[PDB]
Amino acid sequence: GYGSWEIDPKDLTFLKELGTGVVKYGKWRGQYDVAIKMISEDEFIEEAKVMMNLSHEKLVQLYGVCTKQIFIITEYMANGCLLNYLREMRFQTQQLLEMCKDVCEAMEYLESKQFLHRDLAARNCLVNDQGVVKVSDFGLFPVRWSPPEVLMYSKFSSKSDIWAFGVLMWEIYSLGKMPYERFTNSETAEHIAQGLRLYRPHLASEKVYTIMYSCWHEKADERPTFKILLSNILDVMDEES
Ligand SMILES: CCN(CC)CCOc1ccc(Nc2ncc3c(n2)N(C)C(=O)N(c2c(Cl)cccc2Cl)C3)cc1
Repeated sequence: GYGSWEIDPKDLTFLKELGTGVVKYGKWRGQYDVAIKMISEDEFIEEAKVMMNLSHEKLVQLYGVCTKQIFIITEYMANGCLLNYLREMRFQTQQLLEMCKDVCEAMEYLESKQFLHRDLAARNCLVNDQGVVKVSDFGLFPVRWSPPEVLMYSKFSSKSDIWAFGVLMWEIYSLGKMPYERFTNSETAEHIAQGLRLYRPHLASEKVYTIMYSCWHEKADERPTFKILLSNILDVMDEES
């Protein structure tokens, strides 16, 4: 059994579909808003197993599982996917830096647990009713979010998550543009190897750009940690607001 994590499926209500395994918005005993994912069987629940051990205010929180019946239940993020939010909802630049901080806090927590996300991007973040951004899909090819050492020989590390985070900052400040918008994946990989980097979005100040750009150092060892990035973001937040 999963102890405290076991949820009686009969306490759930189903209110609307969020996506299609299949994900629905609902309630638990009419008390909590929840998101409910429905479904191989064994690898489906591995997501929840990962989430049982990770808990943070800026990380999508597991609420429980239904395995005797198969459901995964989490907190509900009313404003949906961050990528859609950036393209569809409406920002002053200080709200954008806040979104970056939200994600940075989640990633600093993951870093402190020596856990690698491997697919950090705006598509894999969610937004709650208050506009708080949380990292999602962490319990589960993203060429445009990958450093040269990943593209060339699958060298995954804390520093490949750092690279992806810089690209996510770029997504936020560009209001959800696809990175390297005029290139294919193949061309992007080629250009990354040649030292090409994403341009500074108009909404990003030079200080903000320095932060995202620091994530893209050719040498992995020369990229900052999430702890350093968090300190940089806070400093800029204090200086610009
Ligand atoms: C075009 C889309 N359209 C819908 C008609 C607009 C609205 O779309 C929305 C609206 C609200 C949400 N909110 C939302 N909250 C929590 C989770 C979640 N979505 N998804 C998709 C999961 O897989 N979760 C999750 C995870 Cl990450 C792991 C394990 C279990 C779950 Cl439920 C948790 C997401 C999308």
